[PDB]
Amino acid sequence: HMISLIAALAVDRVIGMENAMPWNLPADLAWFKRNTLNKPVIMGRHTWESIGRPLPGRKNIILSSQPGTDDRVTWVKSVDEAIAACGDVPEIMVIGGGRVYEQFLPKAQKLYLTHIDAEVEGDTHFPDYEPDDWESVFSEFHDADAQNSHSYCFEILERR
Ligand SMILES: NC(=O)c1ccc[n+]([C@@H]2O[C@H](COP(=O)([O-])OP(=O)(O)OC[C@H]3O[C@@H](n4cnc5c(N)ncnc54)[C@H](OP(=O)(O)O)[C@@H]3O)[C@@H](O)[C@H]2O)c1
Ligand SMILES: Nc1nc(=O)c2nc(CNc3ccc(C(=O)N[C@@H](CCC(=O)O)C(=O)O)cc3)cnc2[nH]1
Repeated sequence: HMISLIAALAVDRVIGMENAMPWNLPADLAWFKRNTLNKPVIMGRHTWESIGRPLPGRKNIILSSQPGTDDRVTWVKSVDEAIAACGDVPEIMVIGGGRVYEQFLPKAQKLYLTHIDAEVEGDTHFPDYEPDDWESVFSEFHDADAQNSHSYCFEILERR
């Protein structure tokens, strides 16, 4: 009934390098937690492998073209199967990675983005979300501090 993408972006909207995350910002991941819990989460098979354990309290739906390899989650073969597998919920969280984010952006009505002031070379990037289609409805800047080496910004965008 409603799809959101939730993603932490560095410069160039880098989200993934060597299939990891080199921007140790704990308030950046504590932001993922306030926004994803009790909502179903959709992710691609690579993002599933990097969490290594379902997100608790939540239907975990993992897109892959091949049979599943973990009974603790729900395996689906298409974007529409992934959505249906989430049930009748007010909001579905799409949590990556690159390929899954791109497929779900046209279906999304909300984006929850952390922008981190960090240079990381990056093979994988968040999809280009046109400003004409998205409106910033929340935005809070934070300088680097004791826990965060990087300056960062939590943002919430709603589809126009
Ligand atoms: N910073 C962030 O916000 C964020 C979010 C998550 C992860 N990441 C990074 O993003 C990268 C991962 O993204 P990725 O693109 O590498 O892999 P992914 O998007 O996590 O999932 C890729 C895999 O999902 C499956 N898949 C996706 N769409 C499908 C579809 N429509 N039908 C069937 N199967 C489908 C395929 O698995 P098969 O090959 O089995 O078909 C595909 O190989 C990593 O670098 C990760 O660290 C960052
Ligand atoms: N805002 C935001 N920040 C992120 O770091 C992020 N990461 C992903 C995909 N990658 C990951 C990697 C690790 C964990 C993770 O370990 N989180 C656990 C514990 C809570 C925490 O560590 O913050 C979880 O319960 O989801 C989640 C997503 C998707 N959306 C995001 N969104």
